[PDB]
Amino acid sequence: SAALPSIQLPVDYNNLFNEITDFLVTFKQDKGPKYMAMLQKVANRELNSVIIDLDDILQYQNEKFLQGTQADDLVSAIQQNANHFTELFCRAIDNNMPLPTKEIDYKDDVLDVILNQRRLRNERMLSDRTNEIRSENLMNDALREVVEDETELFPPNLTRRYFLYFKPLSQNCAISSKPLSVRQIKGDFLGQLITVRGIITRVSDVKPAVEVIAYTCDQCGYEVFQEVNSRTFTPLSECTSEECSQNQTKGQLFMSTRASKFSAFQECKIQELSQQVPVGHIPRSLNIHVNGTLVRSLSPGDIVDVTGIFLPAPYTGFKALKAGLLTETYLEAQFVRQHKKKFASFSLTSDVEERVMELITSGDVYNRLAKSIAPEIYGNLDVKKALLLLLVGGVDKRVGDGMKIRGDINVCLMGDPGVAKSQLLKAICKISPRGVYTTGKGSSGVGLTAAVMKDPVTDEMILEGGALVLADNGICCIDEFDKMDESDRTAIHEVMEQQTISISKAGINTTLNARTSILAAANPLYGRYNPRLSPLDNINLPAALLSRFDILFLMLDIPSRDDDEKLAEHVTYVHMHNKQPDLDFTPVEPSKMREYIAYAKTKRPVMSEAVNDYVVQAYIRLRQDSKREMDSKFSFGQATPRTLLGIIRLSQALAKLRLADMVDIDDVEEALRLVRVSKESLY
Amino acid sequence: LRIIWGTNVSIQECTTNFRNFLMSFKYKFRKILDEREEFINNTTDEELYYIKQLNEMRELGTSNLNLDARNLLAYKQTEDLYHQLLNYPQEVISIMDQTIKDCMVSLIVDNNLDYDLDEIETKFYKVRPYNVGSCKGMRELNPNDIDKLINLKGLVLRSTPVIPDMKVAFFKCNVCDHTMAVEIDRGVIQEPARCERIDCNEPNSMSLIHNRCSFADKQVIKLQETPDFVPDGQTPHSISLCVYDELVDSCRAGDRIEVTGTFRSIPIRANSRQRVLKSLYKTYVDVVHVKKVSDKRLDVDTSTIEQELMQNKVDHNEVEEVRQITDQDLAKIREVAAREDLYSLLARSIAPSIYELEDVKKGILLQLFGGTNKTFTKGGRYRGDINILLCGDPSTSKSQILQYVHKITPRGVYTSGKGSSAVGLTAYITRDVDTKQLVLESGALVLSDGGVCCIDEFDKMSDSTRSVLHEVMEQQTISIAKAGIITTLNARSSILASANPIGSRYNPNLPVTENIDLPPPLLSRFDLVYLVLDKVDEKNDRELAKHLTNLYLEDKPEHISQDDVLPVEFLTMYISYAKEHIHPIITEAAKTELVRAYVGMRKKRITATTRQLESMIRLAEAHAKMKLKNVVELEDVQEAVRLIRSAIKDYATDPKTGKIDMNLVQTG
Amino acid sequence: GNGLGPTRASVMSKNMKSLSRLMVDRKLGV
Amino acid sequence: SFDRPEIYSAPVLQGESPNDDDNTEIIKSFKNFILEFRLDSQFIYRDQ
Ligand SMILES: Nc1ncnc2c1ncn2[C@@H]1O[C@H](COP(=O)(O)OP(=O)(O)OP(O)(O)=S)[C@@H](O)[C@H]1O
Ligand SMILES: Nc1ncnc2c1ncn2[C@@H]1O[C@H](COP(=O)(O)OP(=O)(O)O)[C@@H](O)[C@H]1O
Ligand SMILES: [Mg+2]
Ligand SMILES: [Mg+2]
Ligand SMILES: [Zn+2]
Ligand SMILES: [Zn+2]
Repeated sequence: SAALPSIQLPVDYNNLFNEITDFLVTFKQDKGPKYMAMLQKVANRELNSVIIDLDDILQYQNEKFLQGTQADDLVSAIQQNANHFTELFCRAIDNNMPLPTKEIDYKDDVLDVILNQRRLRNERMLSDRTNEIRSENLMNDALREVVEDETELFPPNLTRRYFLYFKPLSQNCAISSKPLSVRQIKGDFLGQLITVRGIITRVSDVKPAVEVIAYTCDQCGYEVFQEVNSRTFTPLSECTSEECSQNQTKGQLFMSTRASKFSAFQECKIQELSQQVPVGHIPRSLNIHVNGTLVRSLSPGDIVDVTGIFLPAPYTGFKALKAGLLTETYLEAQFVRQHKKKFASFSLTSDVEERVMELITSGDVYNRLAKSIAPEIYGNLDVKKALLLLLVGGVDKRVGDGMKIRGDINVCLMGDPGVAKSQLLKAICKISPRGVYTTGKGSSGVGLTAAVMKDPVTDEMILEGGALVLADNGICCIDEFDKMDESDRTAIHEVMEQQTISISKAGINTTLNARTSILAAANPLYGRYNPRLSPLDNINLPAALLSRFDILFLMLDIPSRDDDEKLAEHVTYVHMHNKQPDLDFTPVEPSKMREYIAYAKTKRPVMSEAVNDYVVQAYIRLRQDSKREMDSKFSFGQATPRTLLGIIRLSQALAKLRLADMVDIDDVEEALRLVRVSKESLY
Repeated sequence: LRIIWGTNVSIQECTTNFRNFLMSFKYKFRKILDEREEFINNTTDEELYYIKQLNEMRELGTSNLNLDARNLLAYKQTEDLYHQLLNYPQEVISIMDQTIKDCMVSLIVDNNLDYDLDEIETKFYKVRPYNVGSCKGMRELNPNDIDKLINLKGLVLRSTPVIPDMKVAFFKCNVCDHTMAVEIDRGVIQEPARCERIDCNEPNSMSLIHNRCSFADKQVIKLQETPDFVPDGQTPHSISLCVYDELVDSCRAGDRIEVTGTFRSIPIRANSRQRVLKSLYKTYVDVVHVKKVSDKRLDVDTSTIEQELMQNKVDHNEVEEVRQITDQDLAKIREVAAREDLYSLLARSIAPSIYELEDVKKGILLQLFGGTNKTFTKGGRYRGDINILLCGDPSTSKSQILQYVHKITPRGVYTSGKGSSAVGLTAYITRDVDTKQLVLESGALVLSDGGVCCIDEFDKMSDSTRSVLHEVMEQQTISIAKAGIITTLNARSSILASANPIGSRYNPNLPVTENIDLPPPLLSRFDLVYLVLDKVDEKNDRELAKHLTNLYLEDKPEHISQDDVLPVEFLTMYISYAKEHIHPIITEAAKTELVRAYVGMRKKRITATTRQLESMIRLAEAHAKMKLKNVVELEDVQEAVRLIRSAIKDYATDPKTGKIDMNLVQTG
Repeated sequence: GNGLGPTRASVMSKNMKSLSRLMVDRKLGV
Repeated sequence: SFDRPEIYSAPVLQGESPNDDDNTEIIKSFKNFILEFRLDSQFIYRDQ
């Protein structure tokens, strides 16, 4: 009493639990209660994760206030101390857990049948205590209360199949959701539910982390469960059940992996964004502990708002540097919000649909989307059209022989200085959900490859991917393309043709998957275009690198009176007001462009005979025209079968932008037009 | 009643269902299941399948039954047994082993056969389910998938030596020399704390005799995942497989295998001093079946695994190294080999989706067939591996031809030239993370032994990296003398290299050697140097454009856009049969034609070394092996000479100067 | 019931005998 | 800064044959003697 003194805190957990139960049972504003609908789904085993919205709790409290009832601030209590309310809400859900309307069959998970077995076993042991005491003949309330004193049942955490998470309350619908930098998360925020805004830099493999290790004793037939809380644990050697503890001949008990409780465990590393780091500082990282069904929701390169419980961990640094009870910290992730939704996770829900129709019905989708790509960049409309086609990409074809065709458009922008090639690269990086901006001859030599290291979390050798690997199923914007090393150039060649990187080096023999669309920006030989010199002469690209690019723009800066007047009005308007000059044309928001492009990428248009015949004729005419000029000062490198597949890819991308399933003549017309005007700036 | 705790498995019901499945299954059930009812032939798909298998295993004395898991889906009564086996492999496989023993005993007794029942009863029969559901890769398995029957597919990189796993511990008394033999129980052996003899009860008298215990074989194999689905941004993964007591040494490095086994997790002790385990479990696979034969892949070269094949017979592992060729399949192979257009049929069957390149696909086919391997009784070795270089104008499908020969070959590694190193292509020293030791791992040229190594961008790889390929392309070996490794390693791998000339275009002004830009010592090692040129011909464009645009008419193309092409399933089996069973022998007329032609070629410009005669012979042998001929006539030598001449385009090359006459090119 | 029975082997494997200890009634599971 | 991990058990299966000398068998037999002993049709020890 004198030691371990008691303190008077304003938190009463009994009525807080009562409020939690009332909210779970009665809240229905989002036909019946939302949360019992969710628990009914969980009981029937269609759902294994319970997400408790703090907006729902806040709305429930507001409604209780409006009707006059005084309700405790459950939202603030959860935000201040979130670890206890996961525990509380789990107990409350267990109390109000509906019976399953679907019977256990052979297609259910082994965990589900194990939980059903132990639930039935504990109810049977309750009934067996009851029958035995009734036979002993010594009110049913007292009989029951004796039974739960003399039963060793499976605790509710062992008969539990769902995972509980706390979704932060929205800023518009409002502490736990305002984004914090890694620096702004001090020790005052420890123990609270907080949201950190950052970029993920390293994700470990999903490993089974034991939470309650189970053992079976062959002597008494008991199952002894030992909870695990730390990095390491000491296994039990002798049984600790009632029978063996009371007896003198103890039983030696063996592990039961199938009966143990495991958690899907990941240890991600979030990092400060460049806009969050102070002046002259290096960004610092934070450890995120992802558990349960939330795993595989974070990947390196993701810019995310991660909401979780900021919790302390035992010290792991040097012992001589420990001054007091120093503790490491991590973020027990509860919710993940992706700034750039991936194209693979696209679903045609109602709101996604309404937005897409409001984009289509406005008309001129192709030109609106192209002109909306970097709208302060002015007068590069064919450039923006080609970039939009690169974002959409063609249709990947796997022939039955096992052959694969790339399906992705590589675009090279060779141009004069000050033409916005680098500004167009960052625009594409911003638009793309998986976009990697690199500069040649910087530090990307290992970037255009993967490096083998050791995972600190899990004792394995894993090769972490670089620029060409992190931008997988995305876009790699390579600036200063003409200034890379030979190894990097060969890697780019392999990526642009086979979409793989074959590495055979000391310690590694692998074929990395790099399904990357390459957007290169280059400067012409001598840094400025010499129209006196041949185009191929001024292009410092091997006929084989040039061949790989589906489109090669020649962005030349020729002086003029009207064109320069119009660029200067645009740039000066952008400098006054942080927006583009045109009032008739409104740019598409980059989030709504990503949603349209995600929708468009789900279509796989095919080519009919009537369109592919023209495609063949155009290819023949292109080949003849290329043959007629091999060195006529306008030679772009003669046409190749790669130009046919680039024409095909551009036509398929244009068909996808129309949300069509037929590759029409208009799309092939526009593809040929884009290829032709890729090179008219020379004239 | 009486199901097993923690499982849905009931011993009686599962045994009855599996016995009914074994006694009453016909392959027409699976043919109906796979929606292939029009392939159903009454002769072999209407016999009890597993009754015949049990009879064959009884006659042959084997102990392992290879159960196709998908077969359980065909039978109605075992639709649940499939899920039980996948979910609970341990209990279900034990019940299946018992049921196999009962089934064979019933087959012997009920049919009143002569076979002795003593050696059947004392034999341990095992079941090897392989074709379980193939999905989820390896990294997408959650902790709920622990102790489940999973199916991985990948490449074998390394294998530890045979580890002894103690099954019976033999103790001995330090006083009275009395011995008990304790049995292992879930990895724990109960050491006696007292001599069980009533005469002496000394407490710590008993000592473990390590060399008199009973041990079993355990082996850990390092595998690289090659999943069907690869999520964006991830890199290739490596896992550890555990093979036990008959599957040890059944997988060699460089093997592409599909392995079915139990997904297990073990706690790893943090330190060797104290007994404290790590809360983060380590995952691995207990191998129960290994499949080394793919129906869309050539069989492994039996000339390289003869010792391994006969060691497999002593080991009674019953691992199918080479696919089975039935009598009907052999008759079909002979009928196809009797065709008049066999050469052009096999050539156009190679990569059907690549446009017409008849000589490139005819050289590729001959390389796949290979020459004749001649071992000297007095000491020596000639290997029929054919090395082919594809130098040519950019965009000619050279890389698609390397990607097909990589996919179709049994073993081989696809390299990119600049991404390869001299150490990388040979054996190197790495560090294991499990044992924390230094181990040897094979290179690309060693993992490709017995197959084809595909090297793209052969020009971009440096001079010193190219030095290691000399010994491989000539002696088919790598004689390595480095710190920790001094030995000769077999590297009997054909080399399929691809390259473009300097300037990335074949300039007709420069001679052939200037364009290829390879040292005479390496350009001689190539048995076939192809100059693939992109000429502008209107009909060539017309037809290459129809070919490419026909692949886009349907979302997943079924390519039959030829007169007739053999399926890869038939093509690989034909090539494997010809390689295994046909060994052409040079005849005297072939010898005279060979000498004639070599002297004719032996008369700047590309040189003709003595190695060209050796490319002739083996090429001729390859042709003689293609037609299933056991002898080489002068027609095969003439075909080899014609292929050699047409590959380098001698018909358009001036003898005095190595210019290619662009008007003389025969693209067609 | 019918009057006949399948011909079962006499030798029981150690694993099959070990599985006999873990049996529970079908009221649990299926 | 974490709490104390708990250890708990639950009966699932019949273990090894109850042996007569086991403290838990002795306790069970004493409990049965207390609850079931009758003297002149009276549970003397239960009532006491
Ligand atoms: N003859 C052909 N048959 C089929 N597809 C072809 C043919 N020629 C070109 N293609 C296609 O056009 C592309 C060029 O083929 P590649 O395999 O890239 O040629 P390559 O010879 O490897 O090119 P380099 O020399 O490495 S630049 C591929 O995507 C093919 O699908
Ligand atoms: N057409 C244009 N519209 C708007 N700004 C432009 C345009 N061309 C160049 N600029 C300006 O030029 C500056 C430098 O362009 P940058 O992309 O860095 O050049 P480059 O791509 O040639 O390396 C940028 O700040 C950009 O705003
Ligand atoms: Mg720039
Ligand atoms: Mg290539
Ligand atoms: Zn016990
Ligand atoms: Zn003794």
